[PDB]
Amino acid sequence: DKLTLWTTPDPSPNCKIIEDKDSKLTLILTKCGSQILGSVSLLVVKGKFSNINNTTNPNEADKQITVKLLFDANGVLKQGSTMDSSYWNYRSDNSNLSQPYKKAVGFMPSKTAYPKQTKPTNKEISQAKNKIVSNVYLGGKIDQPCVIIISFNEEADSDYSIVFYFKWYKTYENVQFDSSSFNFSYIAQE
Amino acid sequence: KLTLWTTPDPSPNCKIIEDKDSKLTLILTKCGSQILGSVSLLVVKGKFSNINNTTNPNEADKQITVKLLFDANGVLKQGSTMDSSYWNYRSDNSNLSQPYKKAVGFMPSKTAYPKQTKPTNKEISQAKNKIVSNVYLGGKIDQPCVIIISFNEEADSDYSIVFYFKWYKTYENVQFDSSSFNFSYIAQE
Amino acid sequence: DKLTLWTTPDPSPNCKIIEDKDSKLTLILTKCGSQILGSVSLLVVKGKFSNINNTTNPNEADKQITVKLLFDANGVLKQGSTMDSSYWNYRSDNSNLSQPYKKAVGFMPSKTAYPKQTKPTNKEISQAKNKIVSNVYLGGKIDQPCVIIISFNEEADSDYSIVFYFKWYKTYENVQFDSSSFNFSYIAQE
Repeated sequence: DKLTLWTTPDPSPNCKIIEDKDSKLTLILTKCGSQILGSVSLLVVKGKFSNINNTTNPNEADKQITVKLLFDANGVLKQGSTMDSSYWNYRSDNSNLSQPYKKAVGFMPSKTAYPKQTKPTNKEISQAKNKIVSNVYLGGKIDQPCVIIISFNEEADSDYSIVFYFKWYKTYENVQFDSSSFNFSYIAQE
Repeated sequence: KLTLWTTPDPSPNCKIIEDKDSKLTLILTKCGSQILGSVSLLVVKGKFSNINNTTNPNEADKQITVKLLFDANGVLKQGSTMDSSYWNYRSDNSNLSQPYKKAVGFMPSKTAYPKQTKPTNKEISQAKNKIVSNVYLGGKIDQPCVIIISFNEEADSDYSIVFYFKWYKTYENVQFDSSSFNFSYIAQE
Repeated sequence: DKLTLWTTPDPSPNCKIIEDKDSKLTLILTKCGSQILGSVSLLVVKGKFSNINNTTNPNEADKQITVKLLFDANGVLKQGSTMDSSYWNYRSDNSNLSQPYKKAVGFMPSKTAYPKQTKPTNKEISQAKNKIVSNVYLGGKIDQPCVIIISFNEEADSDYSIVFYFKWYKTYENVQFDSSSFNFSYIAQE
């Protein structure tokens, strides 16, 4: 079938913000022909970001988290991605031999919608179209906003990329990084 | 693919304060492992049909909760805010007057959105079963209202979808009429 | 195949805000049965909005953009739409400009979800449900917000319409109108 590429709904820790498996990234990608429908949430279970305190840790580095998914020409997740390979595969509809996927180019962000940028800016080429910008809410609390920026194909060192950038502006005291669910879509490569 | 909905223009089908005082337009479409949803709420009778927070300034006068409660078969339970008058599958090639096993495919996943026990465990998310954003009353940018959609957090039901609307501004003669809000969630199967 | 109607993912200039072909609208509409899944972004490549300066150009008309898509009873784009029809077509295995489509009623916003309003507004009839109201971010920068209002079927002289209204409040100084990607959905006519 191959219409869902995901972490499953409840992965074990599968993401390295600071240390291996310090966080759980839940990511579902569903193919609806020419668009991928996504939903992402991030829970930090260990380390400074599992109990944010920006009085104790007041630097810019203490107020953001970047999760990078890097893919090769076959749409396979590359080593060096923030998310590890423990939970990343097609949803199975039958229980016959389980193998890592070899091809998911149909799940990749379009290279023509979201080309790689060169650093001489030109007014003819968008700098925004490959970004989705909004807020998520830590603990699902309205008074704990966190900006999310999802960027497509902006990593120079991979064929495709999906990057989730989380940055908060408020000084949080003893707040676990735990983002409310964020729904999004993008144009598929094929 | 398959759609469970109120239709696009239900008659009043919701009880905020009194029977059929409001119209909830709710469309759920199954797309693989996800449900794609859109919701809007119009209050046609009662205090919330003409919000006036000078006359009604209490906290209870500045929020609306719409609860959809479902049983183990994905059937809408009577105590839901929305009544069963407009809640059925979109007419296909074939017709059918009841939902049951097919309804569980529209329910929010219990694995994605598990119930929480006593004092919460820091290894289990509190946030992932919530979508938090803004809608705009009358579709007017200067009339924001927070929306929080919560999945499966109602203790006495197998599944739930709850739409919480809460505003901070003091609205004067503003009908509760929310701009359309799009969302998605992980399906039970 | 007839599940995606789009601008192509990388359109040449296709929009007249002020002058012919001053802007590139990227718009993808994908049919998922009863709902259309959309994503929109707008880059202005010529004219004042290609380098917004609201100190130089301080008036209300200098702080908003309207893109109108007007459709006939067949779902075909009408003359007087902001966008050109040449590259507005179904996605197929043919990636080149081709014969215009004849019918796309299945992509049109529902007349029952989004009826035209009669002059006496009525508390029984929603004024909001045919609108999606949010923010997009110029250049993908959280400090450059822009309101977006998408309105369905509100243009009096057309069978269907999708209108994208962009309006900003900040005094931008030398900021290209370049909107971050905005994801939305609406109820299909059939």
